[PDB]
Amino acid sequence: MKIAIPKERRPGEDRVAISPEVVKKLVGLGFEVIVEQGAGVGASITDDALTAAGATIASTAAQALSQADVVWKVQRPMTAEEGTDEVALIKEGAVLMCHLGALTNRPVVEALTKRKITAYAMELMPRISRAQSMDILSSQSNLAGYRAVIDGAYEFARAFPMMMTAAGTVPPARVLVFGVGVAGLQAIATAKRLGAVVMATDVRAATKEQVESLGGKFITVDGEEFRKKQAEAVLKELVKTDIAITTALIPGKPAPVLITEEMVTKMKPGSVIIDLAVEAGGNCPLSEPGKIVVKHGVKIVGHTNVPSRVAADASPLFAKNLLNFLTPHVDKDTKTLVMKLEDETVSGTCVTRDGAIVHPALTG
Amino acid sequence: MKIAIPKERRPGEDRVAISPEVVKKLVGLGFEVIVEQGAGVGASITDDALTAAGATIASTAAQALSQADVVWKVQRPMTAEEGTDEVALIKEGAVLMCHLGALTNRPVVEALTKRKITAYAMELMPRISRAQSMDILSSQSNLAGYRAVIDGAYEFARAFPMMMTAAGTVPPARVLVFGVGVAGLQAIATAKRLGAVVMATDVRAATKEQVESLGGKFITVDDEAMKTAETAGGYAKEMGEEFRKKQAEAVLKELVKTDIAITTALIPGKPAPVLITEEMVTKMKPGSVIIDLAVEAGGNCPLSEPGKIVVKHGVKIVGHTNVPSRVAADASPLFAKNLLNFLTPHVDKDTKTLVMKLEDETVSGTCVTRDGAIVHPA
Amino acid sequence: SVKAGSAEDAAFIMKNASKVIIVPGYGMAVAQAQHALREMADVLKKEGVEVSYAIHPVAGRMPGHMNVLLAEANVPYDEVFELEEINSSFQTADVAFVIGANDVTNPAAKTDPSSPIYGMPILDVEKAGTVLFIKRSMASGYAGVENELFFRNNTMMLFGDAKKMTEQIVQAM
Ligand SMILES: NC(=O)C1C=CCN([C@@H]2O[C@H](COP(=O)(O)OP(=O)(O)OC[C@H]3O[C@@H](n4cnc5c(N)ncnc54)[C@H](OP(=O)(O)O)[C@@H]3O)[C@@H](O)[C@H]2O)C1
Ligand SMILES: NC(=O)c1ccc[n+]([C@@H]2O[C@H](COP(=O)([O-])OP(=O)(O)OC[C@H]3O[C@@H](n4cnc5c(N)ncnc54)[C@H](O)[C@@H]3O)[C@@H](O)[C@H]2O)c1
Repeated sequence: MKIAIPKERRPGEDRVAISPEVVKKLVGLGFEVIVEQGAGVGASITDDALTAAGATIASTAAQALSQADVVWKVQRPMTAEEGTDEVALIKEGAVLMCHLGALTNRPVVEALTKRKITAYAMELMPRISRAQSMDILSSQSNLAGYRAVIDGAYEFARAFPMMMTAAGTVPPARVLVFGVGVAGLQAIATAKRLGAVVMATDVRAATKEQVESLGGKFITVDGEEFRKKQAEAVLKELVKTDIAITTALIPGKPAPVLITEEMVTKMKPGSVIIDLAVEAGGNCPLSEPGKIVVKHGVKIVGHTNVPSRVAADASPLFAKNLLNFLTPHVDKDTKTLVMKLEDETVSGTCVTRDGAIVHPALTG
Repeated sequence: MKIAIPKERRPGEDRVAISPEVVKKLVGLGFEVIVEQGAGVGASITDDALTAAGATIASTAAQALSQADVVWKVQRPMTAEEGTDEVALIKEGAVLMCHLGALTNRPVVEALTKRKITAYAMELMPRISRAQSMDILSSQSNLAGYRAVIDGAYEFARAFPMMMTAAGTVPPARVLVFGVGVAGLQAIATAKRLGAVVMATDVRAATKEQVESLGGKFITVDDEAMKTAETAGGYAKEMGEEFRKKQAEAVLKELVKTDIAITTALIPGKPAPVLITEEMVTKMKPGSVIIDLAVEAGGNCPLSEPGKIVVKHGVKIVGHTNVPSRVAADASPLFAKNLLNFLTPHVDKDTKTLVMKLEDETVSGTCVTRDGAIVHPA
Repeated sequence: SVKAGSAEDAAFIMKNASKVIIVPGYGMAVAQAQHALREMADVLKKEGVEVSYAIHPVAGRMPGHMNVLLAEANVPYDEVFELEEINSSFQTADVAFVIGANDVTNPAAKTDPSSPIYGMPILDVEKAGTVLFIKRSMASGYAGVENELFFRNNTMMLFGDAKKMTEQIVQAM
């Protein structure tokens, strides 16, 4: 042990599943920490920074992964069906911890099972107070919400704050946040601190108080019936909105349409839509993955992998989630990893183990 | 009497010298306003909003300027040499007010002179407190300062604010702003708005209080020599090679721990002073960003290149051109009002004519040519 | 069964008093009590009392919830500390001013294995001489559990709105 972290090879992925801080902790647990050269370049973590923290630098991904008992990475490994057989590089009997997307990607789970790899899908972390520190959905969504506002401000041709000047006043930007989960809340905070007037809406009831606790105002004064009924008090505010930020996901199913093409026609030109739910079909039908499309005078922005647009802050937090999940199972003496099966964090997240698919949702 | 505003034909210029509010005031002064069709599209000002305000729409740039007694542009008009002749479109004997760039651009001046056109170069506004309302340098550089931080945040792979989280603490970004004029002060406010720790430096002594009022921490260098730094007009002078080394040494302690460097330093009639050399950027952290707002006047960083982001020594050096046009929808109404406040004191009550007061120091310092005679002492 | 105090009684406890740790949470954000909180901090600081802020990783309802609101209210970064940095200092602090936090301070997180909050690290506010909770009623936090700190000798319960109470606490100073 022998824990390895390769470079992320999927297009546009600049995150890495390590930091120098976490390297120091891993050798303290009794690990030889190996990492592929160039792995942290997108995250602004040089090979010298990892070496100074105690890691060994391997020249290729195969060398990095050959002898590794534990493997950490961010996105799921590529299979031979995708052209790059990354699971083949993982040692037989080893442990993989990553964002697997296991419930939507059975082929990688099958492929890992063929080599008897024990895979821990980090997205399936149980929602308990103890495992908040292990939670990659929260750590990565949070930065994506911040980014949404930075992207919106970059695409917008007016300034966010009100400015009272000698030559006249320019008003503040008006922001509307659809979906007030982790991303939406940080988008509300970032928009508000930049000086924007911020409205927000959500289906859940407790959200209204959360929106107000960041100084926003919640849209409500007074089956498919959410979509038809909601957009009336919302439409009033949407017509005045400069930046619309949509963050709503339904877990498993495609994303709910919160802004129709009809609704974007009634928006003022120079407006921008940030669709953070674009990878699940979008909250706007006009959005296209990896593209900024202009229609009806409105920019519909649909960047992929928004956490990787904050890769240098995202990667340390991801590596910490991995460390916080890992650390309780290292027997300090006798240099071993014993993943306790009574543990809810272990049982909820384990997908396959010792050559057999373990998770109830994935079993035959 | 008739006023006209064409659309900006120059590459990338999304601004316009008009707004619906300004149209209404010109109609009140006694002007028929003929804006070109789709002139405010880059500034998100519709023709309808101009029409309802009291303007008329014209189909082409030539039709808008055909009978126009006065013309407002943002940037200087393109000559026949440049690609397409806008200077010939303007009616002979009319008056022209814009950021003409008179001192650097002499061919445009003599072309306007040869058609008897009276040109008013707005960058040559005397720096007097009553003329802040009509000063295009301040209105546009203020928005450029805001935009530098947005540009910085966009090119940076980390977040600006401190956030204590379950996954660990994301520390605040450290920003350093070189030169605290109008742009630098707005860069401090906007960076502090986003939760960054902000350092700043300048040659002028009075700006130390301004940095501290905005919550930044000032970098003192030569407090003795900073009292002999500001001119009578309020602008900086060339400090010399010895101060450059004194400054570079003092700023190094903070620049090696800085994430975003915004450089805004300018000296009238001179190339922009070098504040971050290639030796200094090699000392910086990888993933760091430099925003060179002085890139069109040489650059405060030699590595910066006009209209491009340059990646070198692990650092992005950003050097966009025409930074106010990246905020064109806010920049344009303010540019229009700068022109209105310059023009308004010279329109008669019920004569229906314009008599630019030749006695006024505001008027004399601005004027370039008039009736085919270059009046400016250039 | 709770020692229920008021704005007047809670105020002079903090006046002298040599060291104060402010522990803000979701109720501080809900009330928007943060300008009034830094006001109080400046009233403590100018007299000579040591003021610091202890921020729990999951205080409020989002990552960095307390940070943005304290940044808005102009509390400086050099006075704000994370859990692992500040947990030792409660032993030396006279008072733990808990403003709208609850789950964040609950010692059932390390005591009671049956609870949903068990194993989450917490701020050790109990080690301070007195614990001032500001909180409108006896209702639970997010986790839905009772806090045993509410009803033990060293604690004082201030039943009110966090902004209203803190403003009322600033009166008596
Ligand atoms: N930060 C994140 O990213 C999170 C993501 C979602 C989940 N999350 C959880 O949330 C709580 C937050 O703990 P905190 O102590 O800040 O608050 P709580 O312990 O929940 O409760 C604070 C108290 O604030 C009070 N409260 C609520 N409103 C007010 C006002 N206006 N004034 C004063 N006090 C108020 C209220 O009691 P009351 O209703 O007054 O009886 C509450 O009991 C914690 O259990 C986290 O695991 C956090
Ligand atoms: N109408 C008016 O009265 C009027 C108009 C414009 C500006 N001003 C005043 O003039 C001052 C300058 O404003 P500006 O934005 O036009 O300045 P500017 O654009 O000419 O330059 C920006 C800043 O760079 C600084 N600088 C130059 N060389 C430097 C170096 N070597 N190292 C560090 N800093 C250096 C200058 O001191 C200045 O503050 C302000 O105080 C402003 O209020 C007045």
